[PDB]
Amino acid sequence: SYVCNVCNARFSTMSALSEHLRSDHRS
Amino acid sequence: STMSALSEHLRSDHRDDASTLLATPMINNAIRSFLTAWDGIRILSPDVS
Amino acid sequence: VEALSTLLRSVTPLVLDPTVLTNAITTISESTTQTISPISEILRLLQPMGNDYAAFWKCIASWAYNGLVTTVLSEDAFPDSSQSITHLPSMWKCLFLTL
Amino acid sequence: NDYAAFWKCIASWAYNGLVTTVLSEDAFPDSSQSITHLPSMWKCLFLTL
Amino acid sequence: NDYAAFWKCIASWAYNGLVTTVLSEDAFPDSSQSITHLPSMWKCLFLTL
Amino acid sequence: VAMLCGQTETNLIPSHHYGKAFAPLFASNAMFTRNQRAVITREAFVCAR
Amino acid sequence: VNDLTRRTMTGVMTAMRQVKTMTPFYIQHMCPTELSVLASVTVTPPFQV
Amino acid sequence: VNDLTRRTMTGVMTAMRQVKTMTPFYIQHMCPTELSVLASVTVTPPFQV
Amino acid sequence: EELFNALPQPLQQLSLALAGEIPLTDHIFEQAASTWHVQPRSLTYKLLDHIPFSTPVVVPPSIYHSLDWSKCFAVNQDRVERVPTIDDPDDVYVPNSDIGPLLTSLHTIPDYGFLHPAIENDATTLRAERARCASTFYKIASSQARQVKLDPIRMLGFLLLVQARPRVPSGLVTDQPTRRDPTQSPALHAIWQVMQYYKVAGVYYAPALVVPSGAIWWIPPPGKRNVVSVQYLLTDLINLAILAHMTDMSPTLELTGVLMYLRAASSHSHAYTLLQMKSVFPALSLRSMYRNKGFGGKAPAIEWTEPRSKYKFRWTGVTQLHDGLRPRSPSMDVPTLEVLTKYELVDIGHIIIRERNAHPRHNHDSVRFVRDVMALTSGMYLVRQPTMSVLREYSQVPDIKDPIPPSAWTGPIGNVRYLLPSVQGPARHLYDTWRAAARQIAQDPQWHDPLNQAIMRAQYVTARGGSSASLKFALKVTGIVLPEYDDSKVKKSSKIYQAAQIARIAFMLLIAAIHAEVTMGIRNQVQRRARSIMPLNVIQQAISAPHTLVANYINKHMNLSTTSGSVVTDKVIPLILYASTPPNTVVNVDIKACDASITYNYFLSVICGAMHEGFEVGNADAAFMGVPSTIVSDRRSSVAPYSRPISGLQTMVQHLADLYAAGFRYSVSDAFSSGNKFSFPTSTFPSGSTATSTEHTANNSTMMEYFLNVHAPSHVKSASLKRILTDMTIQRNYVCQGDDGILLLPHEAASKISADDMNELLTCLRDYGQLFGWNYDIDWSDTAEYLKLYALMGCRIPNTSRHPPVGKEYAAPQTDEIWPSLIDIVIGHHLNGVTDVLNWREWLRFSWAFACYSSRGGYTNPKGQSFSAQYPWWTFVYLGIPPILLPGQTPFIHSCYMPPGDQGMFSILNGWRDWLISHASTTLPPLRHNHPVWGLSDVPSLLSQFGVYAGYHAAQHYRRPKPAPETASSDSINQITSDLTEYLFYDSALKARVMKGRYNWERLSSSLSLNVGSRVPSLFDVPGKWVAAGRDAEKPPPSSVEDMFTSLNRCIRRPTHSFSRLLELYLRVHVTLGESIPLAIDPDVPQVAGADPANDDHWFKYTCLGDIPSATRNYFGESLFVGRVVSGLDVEAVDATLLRLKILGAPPEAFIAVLNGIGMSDSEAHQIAGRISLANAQLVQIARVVHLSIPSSWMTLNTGPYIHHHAYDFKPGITQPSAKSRDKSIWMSPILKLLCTSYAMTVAGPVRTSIVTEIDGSAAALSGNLRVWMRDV
RNA sequence: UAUAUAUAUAUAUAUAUAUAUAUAUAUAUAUAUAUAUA
RNA sequence: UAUAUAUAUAUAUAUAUAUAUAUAUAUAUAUAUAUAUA
Ligand SMILES: [Zn+2]
Repeated sequence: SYVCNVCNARFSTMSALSEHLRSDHRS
Repeated sequence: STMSALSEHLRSDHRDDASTLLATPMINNAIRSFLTAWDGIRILSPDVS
Repeated sequence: VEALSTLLRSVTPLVLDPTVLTNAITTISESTTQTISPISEILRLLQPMGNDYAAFWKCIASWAYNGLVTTVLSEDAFPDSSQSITHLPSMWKCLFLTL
Repeated sequence: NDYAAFWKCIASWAYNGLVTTVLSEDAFPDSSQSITHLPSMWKCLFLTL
Repeated sequence: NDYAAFWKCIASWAYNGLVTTVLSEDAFPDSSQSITHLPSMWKCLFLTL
Repeated sequence: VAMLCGQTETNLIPSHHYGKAFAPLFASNAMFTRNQRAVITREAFVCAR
Repeated sequence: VNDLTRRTMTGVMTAMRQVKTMTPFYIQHMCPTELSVLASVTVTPPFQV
Repeated sequence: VNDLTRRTMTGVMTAMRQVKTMTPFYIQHMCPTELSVLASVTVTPPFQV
Repeated sequence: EELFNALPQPLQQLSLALAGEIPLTDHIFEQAASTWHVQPRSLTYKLLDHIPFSTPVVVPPSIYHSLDWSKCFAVNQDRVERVPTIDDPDDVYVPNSDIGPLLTSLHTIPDYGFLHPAIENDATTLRAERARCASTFYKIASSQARQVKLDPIRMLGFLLLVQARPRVPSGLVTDQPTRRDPTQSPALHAIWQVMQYYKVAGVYYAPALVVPSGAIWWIPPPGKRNVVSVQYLLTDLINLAILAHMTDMSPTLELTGVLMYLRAASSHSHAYTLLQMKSVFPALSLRSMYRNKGFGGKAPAIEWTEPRSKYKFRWTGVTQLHDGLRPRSPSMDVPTLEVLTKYELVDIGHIIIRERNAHPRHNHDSVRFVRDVMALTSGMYLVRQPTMSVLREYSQVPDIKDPIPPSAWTGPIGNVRYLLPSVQGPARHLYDTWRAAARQIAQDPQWHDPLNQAIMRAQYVTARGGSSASLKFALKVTGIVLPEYDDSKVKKSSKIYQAAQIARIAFMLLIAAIHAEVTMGIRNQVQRRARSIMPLNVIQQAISAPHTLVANYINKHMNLSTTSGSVVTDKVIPLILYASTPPNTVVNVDIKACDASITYNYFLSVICGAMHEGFEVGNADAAFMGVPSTIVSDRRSSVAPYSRPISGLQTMVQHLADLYAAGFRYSVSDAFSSGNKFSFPTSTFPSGSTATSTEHTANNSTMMEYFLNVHAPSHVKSASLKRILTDMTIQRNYVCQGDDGILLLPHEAASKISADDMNELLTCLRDYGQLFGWNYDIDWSDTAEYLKLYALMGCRIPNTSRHPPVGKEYAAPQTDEIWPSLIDIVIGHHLNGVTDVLNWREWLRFSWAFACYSSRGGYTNPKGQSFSAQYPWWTFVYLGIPPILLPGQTPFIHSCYMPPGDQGMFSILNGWRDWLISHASTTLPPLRHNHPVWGLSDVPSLLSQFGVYAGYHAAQHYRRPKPAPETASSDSINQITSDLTEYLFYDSALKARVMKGRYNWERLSSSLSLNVGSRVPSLFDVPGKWVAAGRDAEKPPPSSVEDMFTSLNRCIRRPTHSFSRLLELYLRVHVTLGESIPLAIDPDVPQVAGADPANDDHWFKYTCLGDIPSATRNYFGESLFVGRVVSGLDVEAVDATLLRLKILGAPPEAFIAVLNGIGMSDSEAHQIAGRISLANAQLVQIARVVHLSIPSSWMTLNTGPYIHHHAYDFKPGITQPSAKSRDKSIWMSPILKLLCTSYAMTVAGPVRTSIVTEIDGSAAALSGNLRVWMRDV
């Protein structure tokens, strides 16, 4: 299904993709 | 050998460069700023059940 | 708080309209030979985080439950302490805080 | 219209006992405005004249 | 062209103490309403007559 | 913005407006269920103690 | 601060002070009524200090 | 209001006050004659109060 | 993918280019285009062999059950009718028959066939019945197949080509690869199975082939037979397959659509079967979404400003959703399922319902699901025999439940009767309303202004027209010898032509001609019956003027025409969004057939009487538009009858009422049928264009107002309903346009009205409409349907099915167009895929494939030579299609919102600048002397090597041939001119004004030496524009075509290395992008279905800017100085010239001459000229002076504030001081801002702040050159 | 022949209870893969 | 080989949702019987 290009995490619903994408990827 | 391999290298290696010859790292950087603003939204407007 | 706020906003006869303020702002005459326009700055600052305008009712609702929860000014709205009064955007923020 | 209002006002005098001419409501400054709002000030001037 | 109400009232006169004609409850102006609301004012006039 | 951009209808009568607004909110026994629950809570608490 | 800008700043501030907003009146006279009524409606009564 | 604009506004108003219009004379001296004559021509005589 | 191996080498290369593997080049661009034009189309079907389908679809053999056509047609009263099979009188569409027996063989392609020459001859000469019936059947069947922008097989080839290889990922973190894949699409598998029937030796003969003259068919062998419905089924399948891929829907939904089409195709009358069960999909999904318990989510909070007439709305946050807000109306499942049981398709409903139940909460997924399912309805342009259409639509008369008694009228006034005061009811309301408006119109010196009179007369002339034959007959009948100008090669039926003939004649002589026949036309539709076009003649259009004028006043001065000012159509977007928000309850209404229900016996008689009475207040002797006052007999008093004069307006009414009472007399001459022209009258109102919307909107508003304020309170029962029904008025609760209308209820206090009361309310409205014969066709589903726009909970839903990828209307048996026009078709096609939010990456890929095929074409002389040409691909970039991958860049970095024209070029080059300069230095020797923008590295040679200049100039070349003049015809040209000028300049003052203005202008322009040859808009050229338009409407001769091809090729071959002067100067600016702007709204809240994190770029663009146009201080420049203008001239040209003059500092008399050149009197000219100032002008208003405009694609976004205070033309800490515009900034800054925002919109991803960083030359030098160019043009 | 009421049987829809299957979430155990440490 | 972390799969338990079957209740439709009216 939906997937994130940075960590290959896969999601059933787009809302889960959105919340993950916004929060999990940032001498 | 492929545009795919080149693109992955650009996203991964030159993740923070500012050379004008490259576009994609800047856009990704802008997206990161976009997300930070998104945090500012709900941080003062959460979601109730 | 959310329940009261939404319920409150349904019955009130008061309506909010940013337009009237903007007209009062933009009608100010100014010279075009200046490097900085205070008008543009305050207009840019005046627009909320989103086009939300909901915090007002949130403040009203909180009063009925001040024992449980307290509204507090958002920390990010404070002017940076390193700035000086001559830095106009910082000055405007200070004005909005005291209001 | 070659300013029909002017002649209309004059004609109304002959039959003032039957019909009266009034200033149109739309041709008023909005009560929400301040004196510094230039269009409002001009409107008020015209009404006075 | 029925005018049932008018004849009903006259007929009821002979049978008061058995049937009483009353003004329709919904014919009254709403209590919250104000005198400046013209449709309500007319209702009151007809109600009075 | 809310403080400075507050406006209402030209000729508002507050008593009338609130009269319409609050009408549906007092049509049922909703307020009384909490009273009944409070009583049962009282009895339950005492007996448990 | 160049006086031209300084003149502008006091001007725009003056404009804000002159806006005929409705909110201050509503806070003092009408908002308390709305709270007083709604206090009997919410599933949780008010809790103040 | 910036004085330059204020200087302009008083200027244009001054210009209007100085226009050598003919209308005021016509109202006082010539228009009544036209009315007096036409009053005998219209199918409906004047009706004044 | 073995399919990729199956493709020929050039197509494999093209697929690689489309996938983003390699930068596209002209070489492969030609090879692909050429080979497509030479190989037989059947090979595209042959490609399907290499797809291992795995979908559960079976094509029943029930399809091949051709019903005999002979029983589906008959002639009676000498007209070929349709004789419906079922008892339903509406089964008048194309049947399901085997066309085979009516075919001969072609000499060019022996396999396919066309109609027997014997049949058409006998039908023509002998008028033989069966010959005619066969001919009619063949014609319409061919026409139905022709309703496509091009051959469907080509589109299928496009889809396979793009889908042959996965696109390369970009570097963007949101670039999700496609989830859908082939071998899972039921549509393609269905196409495979059905096409298996059409192969004899593994050849896959196409069931039909479209040609410019229609479509041809293949002769079946003795065993087989081809049913015409199969061709239609293929088109629907192909269209669905394309749409499903672009919308990226689950295969399950596509499966349902396939079963949907198959069931329809199995039965007879494929069109009729589809038409019957049309609304099933929207009812199953859109009308019933959130009728459950687990409801919730976020929704827009929209507020309607106090001056509601202005239609101004404000976004003011978001609202949490909860169960108390869930929709109240009953679902639509029961009726739809009941209907589906008839066609035993209950499985489809069960599948849809079960899938729908997986979206209990409102979010992106829910609306995306709704968008996809609603995209399943058939996208075919249905067409039927025009004879049946006209016979079925105009055969209806309204049924009045309480007619006005005859005793309710006064004595006649010659033709009209006034309404007795004692009569009350809705009719009285209607009578008073029109009468009051007529009074206001009566005294109005706005008319009799010669300029305004010019506007009305000029408004009557267009390139199109009709009824000219009736006109010539009627006037010739009355002894009027009209002029002729045939040598001037212009169509007689053009409204221009007849207007020229009339110019000299005294108007009253023409009065007898108004009672003449009117021709008619038909325009097909996608989801309904075909529309009608009924163009009146110029005289009739002139007579009906009072009706229009009064209607306009009613609209503009009551409910502000309910948006019928149509200033920008987007004003309805926020309206429906607000109307669909949870706090509001909305009801969709529309007259069943307003055109067919307006009539004289009830409606028009009342209006005519009211207008005639309303005009009584006014000088009885006052001619209007050349119609003098006359004497009429008054018979109101039986004891004292007499005759009195009546003004010209009343005389117009006298005739107008006579015409309406007589009823319109149409004459049908359909070409698809055979030898069956006839005429019959009807009371149906013409309603052929927007000129009818005014009358229907006025009556619509009037009846609604009376219903709300009078009828409903007196009749309804629920006390609560009465309480809420009162305190409600149309000006803030109702809008409409023609038949369409929207009614929204006052906000029930934190609650919703009982459905019981709603049912009571809706029922009473139906009865109220039934009274005077209006079927109101209302519905209540908590959604917003207005002008074919759909909103759900404040989110807009693009109904993609109304824009089928393959379908296109064609109203004639012949396409009648030339090859280069296909390019414009492609451009328009692509934009819809942007307006509707599709998967922007895949849509772009498909678009380029379409462009490649269109890029090439040819032509042959009627007897002699052939001609050919094709464009370099860079043309389409200039036309507004983003490139996929430039050499040295990364694919998919350009957003679809990239502006067309020079702006798109500049933005592309600006981003591409540094790579080009550096690369040119390495590859090529330096140029011989320094360059303003470039160093010595000589990029222009590199651009020429890329063929950029070729494409850039090729797109500038015209694409329609030009007709040739002649000298004796020029005597007719002069005769045409003279008369057009005579018709235009009825009086003399206007002619004096224009002549003085022109004389002064050229004198000033030359003497002051501004320039010479400035084509300034002036009235003297308006007839010239009309003449050119009239001549252009004609089919061009072949010589013009040959000139086009030769000129185009020469323009392609000519080696040029420069853009336009403007673009050259624009390249001098350097623009950079900063961080993202603060967000407009919460990204969680959906605003447009499909503009979600999956479709990232749209999702970015909408989220950053916000959709609601909210120009609180900009007004988007709609305050043009010249509010009143004549047709033909362009306002956008006029203000551009005026501002250009003002910037050039021309003396005031220059403005006076220009203004006087378009009829403005000296006094108003001075008044207008004074208003011109650089201060009050808006950013776009001034920026347009150099043709910098806003792309249409942006019209749905709130770009105002961004352009105002987010495009820094001079940031102090960043800009080089050389770029400081200084005092000229008053008119320089808008230009820079427009350039900046154009570049920002070009790139993909979130919107960022745009900053000018440097101008290679000094800003002063840039301003100076611009002033020079402004002075030059 | 039609309408109304009652009883019986069949079908459809809704609610409650029980059983079976599927999907999602959480916890525990086992197996496989990847990374780190010994 | 052992330990830790992450991912996937299987099994078990708990919870939620959907579908199917059985039982009970209500409503609608159809059929049969009885009664009443026309
Ligand atoms: Zn991720």
